[PDB]
Amino acid sequence: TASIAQARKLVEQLKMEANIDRIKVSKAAADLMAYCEAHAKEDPLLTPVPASENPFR
Amino acid sequence: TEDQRNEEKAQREANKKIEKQLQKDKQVYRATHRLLLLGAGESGKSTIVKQMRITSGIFETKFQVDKVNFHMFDVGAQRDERRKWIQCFNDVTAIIFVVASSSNQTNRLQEALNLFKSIWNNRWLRTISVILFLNKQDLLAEKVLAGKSKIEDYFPEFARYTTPEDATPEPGEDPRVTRAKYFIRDEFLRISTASGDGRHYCYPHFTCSVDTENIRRVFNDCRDIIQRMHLRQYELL
Amino acid sequence: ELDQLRQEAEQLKNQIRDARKACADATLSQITNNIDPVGRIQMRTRRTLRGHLAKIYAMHWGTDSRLLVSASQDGKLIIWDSYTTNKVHAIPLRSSWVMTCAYAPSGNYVACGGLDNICSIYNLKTREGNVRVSRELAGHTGYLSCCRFLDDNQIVTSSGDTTCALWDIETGQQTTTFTGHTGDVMSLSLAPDTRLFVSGACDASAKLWDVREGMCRQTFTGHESDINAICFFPNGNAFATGSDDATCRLFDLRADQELMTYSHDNIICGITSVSFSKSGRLLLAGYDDFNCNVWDALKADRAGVLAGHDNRVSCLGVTDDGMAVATGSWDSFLKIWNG
Amino acid sequence: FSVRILTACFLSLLILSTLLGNTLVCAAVIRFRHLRSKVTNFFVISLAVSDLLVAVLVMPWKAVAEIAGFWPFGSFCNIWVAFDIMCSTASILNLCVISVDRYWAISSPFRYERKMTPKAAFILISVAWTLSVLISFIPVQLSWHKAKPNCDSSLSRTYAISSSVISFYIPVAIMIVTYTRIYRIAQKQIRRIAALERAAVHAKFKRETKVLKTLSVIMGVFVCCWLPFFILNCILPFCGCIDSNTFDVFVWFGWANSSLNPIIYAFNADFRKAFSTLLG
Amino acid sequence: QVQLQESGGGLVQPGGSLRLSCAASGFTFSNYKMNWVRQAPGKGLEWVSDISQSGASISYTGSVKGRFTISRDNAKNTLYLQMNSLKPEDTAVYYCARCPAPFTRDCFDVTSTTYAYRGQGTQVTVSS
Ligand SMILES: CC(C)CCC[C@@H](C)[C@H]1CC[C@H]2[C@@H]3CC=C4C[C@@H](O)CC[C@]4(C)[C@H]3CC[C@]12C
Ligand SMILES: CC(C)CCC[C@@H](C)[C@H]1CC[C@H]2[C@@H]3CC=C4C[C@@H](O)CC[C@]4(C)[C@H]3CC[C@]12C
Ligand SMILES: CC(C)CCC[C@@H](C)[C@H]1CC[C@H]2[C@@H]3CC=C4C[C@@H](O)CC[C@]4(C)[C@H]3CC[C@]12C
Ligand SMILES: CC(C)CCC[C@@H](C)[C@H]1CC[C@H]2[C@@H]3CC=C4C[C@@H](O)CC[C@]4(C)[C@H]3CC[C@]12C
Ligand SMILES: CC(C)CCC[C@@H](C)[C@H]1CC[C@H]2[C@@H]3CC=C4C[C@@H](O)CC[C@]4(C)[C@H]3CC[C@]12C
Ligand SMILES: CC(C)CCC[C@@H](C)[C@H]1CC[C@H]2[C@@H]3CC=C4C[C@@H](O)CC[C@]4(C)[C@H]3CC[C@]12C
Ligand SMILES: Cc1cccc([C@H]2CN(C)CCc3c2cc(O)c(O)c3Cl)c1
Ligand SMILES: CCCCCCCCCCCCCCCC(=O)O
Ligand SMILES: CCCCCCCCCCCCCCCC(=O)O
Ligand SMILES: CCCCCCCCCCCCCCCC(=O)O
Ligand SMILES: CCCCCCCCCCCCCCCC(=O)O
Ligand SMILES: CCCCCCCCCCCCCCCC(=O)O
Repeated sequence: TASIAQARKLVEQLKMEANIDRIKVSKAAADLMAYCEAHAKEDPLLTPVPASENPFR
Repeated sequence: TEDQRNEEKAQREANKKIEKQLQKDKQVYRATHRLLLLGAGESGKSTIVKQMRITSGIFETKFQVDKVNFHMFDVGAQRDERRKWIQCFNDVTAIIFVVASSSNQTNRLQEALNLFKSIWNNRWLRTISVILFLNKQDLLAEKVLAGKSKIEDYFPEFARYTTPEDATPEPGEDPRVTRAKYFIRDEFLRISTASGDGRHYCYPHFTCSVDTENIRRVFNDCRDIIQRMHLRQYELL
Repeated sequence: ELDQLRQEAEQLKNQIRDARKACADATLSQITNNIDPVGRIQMRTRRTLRGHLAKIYAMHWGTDSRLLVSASQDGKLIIWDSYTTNKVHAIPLRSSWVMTCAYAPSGNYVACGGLDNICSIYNLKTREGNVRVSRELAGHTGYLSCCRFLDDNQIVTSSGDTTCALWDIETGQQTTTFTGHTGDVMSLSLAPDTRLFVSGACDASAKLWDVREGMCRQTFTGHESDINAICFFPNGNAFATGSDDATCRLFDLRADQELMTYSHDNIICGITSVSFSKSGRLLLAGYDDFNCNVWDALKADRAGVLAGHDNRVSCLGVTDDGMAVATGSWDSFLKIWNG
Repeated sequence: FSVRILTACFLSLLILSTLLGNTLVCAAVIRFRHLRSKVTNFFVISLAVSDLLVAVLVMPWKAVAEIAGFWPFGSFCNIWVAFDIMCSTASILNLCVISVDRYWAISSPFRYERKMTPKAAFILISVAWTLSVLISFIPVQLSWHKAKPNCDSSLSRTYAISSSVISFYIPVAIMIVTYTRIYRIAQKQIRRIAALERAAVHAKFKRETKVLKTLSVIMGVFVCCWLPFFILNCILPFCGCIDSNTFDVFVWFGWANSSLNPIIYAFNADFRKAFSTLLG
Repeated sequence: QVQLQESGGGLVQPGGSLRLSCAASGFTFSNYKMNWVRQAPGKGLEWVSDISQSGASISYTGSVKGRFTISRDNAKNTLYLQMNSLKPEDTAVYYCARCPAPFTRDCFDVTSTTYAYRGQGTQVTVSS
């Protein structure tokens, strides 16, 4: 009776996952874009850093 | 900046001590040879490790032959899914693959052949050389002598098959038993030879898993593997 | 019994797919067309770390960004001082095969896991000054694939028996077990708020797990092949998963679907590691064809290529402050790349 | 006039090729860590350094003298002869040590891994260079080399025979025995692999040619370049009688082997990758 | 989402011809080598046959060699298995399986107790 138990667990999990609040893709994408723009100056990888501020030179 | 200089000096001293320990460990690691033992559940891998020594995920056997250190790792408490962790064993010197030949009824030999094919054809296991041990020769001899044979039904090619002349038969062994043993050996050789273009090689041995010289065979095979690697290094082979 | 449950599961899956399709009004690529592209990123190897015998499978960064932990398959766990290329600690390992290493956010403890199924936690603040095994975690039937530290008290681990477990280090017993996978969980990445974590498994699905509750809130099924690595966007609302099908996919938790696919036609090799910068604008992907690709997360183009590794890049790690990137590969070298 | 210009072009091409190949090998080993890490490569690095010494200090002065027709720096001639003997002997001894290293690795691999530390490699390289310096600087400065009664040296019979045996004949004997044993071991491995392949084909000589070709190229180039010179070197003191121009050609062939050593030893896959990276 | 669906099966007489159709969704069909695995009742999973990415290289189990034909249609995104001259031993559940990585020859976990890239399967029963 392992297969029936596994199937029941899958059905219960799908029911729990289906009944969630969802946000539209455009709003979520806008939030991620806003976060990237806000933290663009802080990132040492995105913006090149002088050697004096750089601890690896 | 006296404190900073003192901290840097302490770090350099610690690094120097760690480097000395690493050099000693490096000598031990390079001298030592890692072998991966992979075998079926019906196959007597545990019998081979028991002879080799004379809930844990992996079992390590430490043995030395001719002042050569060998660490052999046997898969224990692991899932049947093996693709992610087989990649970890590419760095070893050799993979000792043990196959049980039978002649609930399932085609275990075909599964073993597919597993050997997968190991041989794996991207990172292209470097690794497989030492092949054909377990349970006595069972094959008894089954063939009894007159009921599964391998003939499973394999159509076996029926229209001849024993190779390069093969050496034991005097006590039946010719039919030798033909079945060499046929299985040839199936593994056809997969290894066809799949692989000379980067790594397959060593086949006939064992009953109660055999004292098995360790010696492994040592000889390991020596041969390193020799072939050296031949590969200087572009001979 | 089986037929009705399978049909109901298919109907629920179809409903989830329909909801995801309805949510997808416009893609991420369409919105990000009017965005200034990053351009070529010429990172160079500021520091190279030497002293690993076998291949380096995983590495973890400290929160201070000074110290890093590298796991190797030789039986040695090494803590490295990134600025001065000095080895702060060398730890012998009881099992030679170690696939994961983690560094505590306080910095007190270091835990590594391997094929022995046992996670070993080492105390670095011992009064004698020598490394010792603070505790050993048995009880995994599968191989331990990844581990991360919530804090000194609680650790989250990834195992090869399709389970993720939360362990209380003081007791030595699992606080909770996450058992919703059908594939081997290659890695899990904690969020910065530490309330939720996402795990990637061999069933081509990434799961969002609640640490306190113990059940998976969301299931992400957008990959063709095995998910080797999972990483979090710095806000904690989205995550990116590498996979063997040569596609990195970005999944948003609120969208509950894959926002973007990072793929190239020449790149067929699998993706071992994915990491994010401090901003999240650049996604760093490790590969099997010996180079790491810097991907613009908005524009979906290869910002840069890091080619300094003789063997395949097992792990990619980015500091919390974002200053430098440490890359571990199977040629036993740790290369640090800075923008 | 045209013949002199043509000879000058050939000598200049040989010196430039020798410098470029040896410098490329040294740049590859120094700038790439994987090549430097292996203990076997240390001998190759020593051979490259010896070849560099031949290119820097030995070939240009002889080429300038031949093109000019005379040797201008008369005091420098004795020192140049000492450098020529040290460099050529160091290169030949390095080749012999490389052959011994290959035999030790192929024949007894586990023993090779345990025995041949970096320190052992350093001891072998030091012994080779020490022997070259002992048989070259000490006899030349004490005037042992020249026969008892313009840079022309007529070697005494004792020095010519002893220098040829230490320089050439003992390394050639070691290399012939070593390569013959390596060929036998390789042939046995080919027989085992071929037997398994034949069994697989039945169930359904390129490798030997490759092994023979590689060993033949190494032995043929080394013997062809240095054997006529050494045979001539031993013969010349007793007669005094072979022409000087032919001897000079033989000497140049010996130096040409030093030029050809990178192609023989540094077309390994790691070396090829390093060369492609540096040239690109 | 990677899902494989099996069409065809039921009850077949011995010697009858049965066609098994596998429908692939959620991945690129051409990149993956695909195989058929059969589980007999009260017996373990056994690999039956595989067809490569291009389809030129095909390997079979010996017991089904010369008896089963495997073909893959890249354009219709479908895997076809042809069965003729069936035997009473041949009855098993048939599962459609995909190799885990693209552009690779190895298939490590295709025959394994719980593998997530195989379909649910259809019962095939042969009745004399
Ligand atoms: C006496 C003068 C003229 C020539 C000296 C040649 C020898 C002794 C020198 C020249 C090149 C040197 C080698 C250069 C590179 C390496 C690699 C390093 O990882 C170990 C030391 C080692 C192997 C050096 C050892 C000494 C060496 C072999
Ligand atoms: C490793 C290589 C570069 C070392 C080269 C050293 C050379 C440049 C040095 C070392 C010994 C030196 C010679 C020593 C003695 C004399 C005799 C003197 O009356 C004229 C100069 C002369 C002939 C020198 C010329 C330059 C010389 C040959
Ligand atoms: C010894 C090996 C390892 C290195 C060789 C070093 C060379 C450059 C040194 C060592 C021996 C030295 C020679 C020793 C003796 C003399 C005689 C003197 O009237 C002229 C300089 C001269 C000819 C020296 C020139 C420089 C020299 C050749
Ligand atoms: C020890 C073995 C390996 C090598 C032996 C090399 C020496 C000893 C041999 C090889 C070549 C030989 C020379 C060949 C030719 C002549 C010309 C003859 O009119 C006088 C003897 C003489 C000069 C021989 C003397 C011995 C000799 C120099
Ligand atoms: C550099 C100059 C002076 C000498 C070069 C000699 C070379 C080109 C000659 C001498 C010995 C010859 C080899 C002798 C034997 C064989 C075995 C044969 O089955 C294939 C050809 C092969 C491998 C020859 C190839 C060419 C060869 C290697
Ligand atoms: C090249 C290797 C493989 C074989 C070497 C063969 C040697 C023994 C042969 C080949 C070239 C030959 C030389 C060719 C030309 C001359 C000029 C002549 O007036 C005297 C004999 C002499 C000096 C020959 C002596 C023997 C010789 C040196
Ligand atoms: C005629 C003459 C006079 C003085 C020196 C030589 C050199 C020639 N070098 C080109 C090769 C090196 C060498 C020489 C003499 C030897 O005895 C010897 O063993 C070697 Cl190795 C030759
Ligand atoms: C007569 C001797 C001349 C010596 C000249 C040596 C020149 C060496 C040049 C090496 C080129 C390597 C090309 C690599 C090609 C590749 O595999 O990609
Ligand atoms: C890169 C290394 C180059 C080495 C060049 C060596 C220079 C040797 C010059 C010798 C000068 C001898 C001067 C005195 C000559 C005389 O006796 O009249
Ligand atoms: C390691 C081998 C080196 C061999 C060198 C041997 C050289 C011997 C030379 C002896 C020269 C004797 C000079 C005598 C001078 C005199 O007439 O008084
Ligand atoms: C260190 C070992 C070297 C072995 C070299 C042995 C060669 C010895 C040759 C001696 C020849 C003696 C000829 C004397 C002629 C003369 O009177 O000048
Ligand atoms: C790969 C091919 C290598 C060929 C090597 C050829 C060596 C040429 C040597 C030229 C020596 C010229 C000597 C001229 C002396 C004189 O002036 O008479």
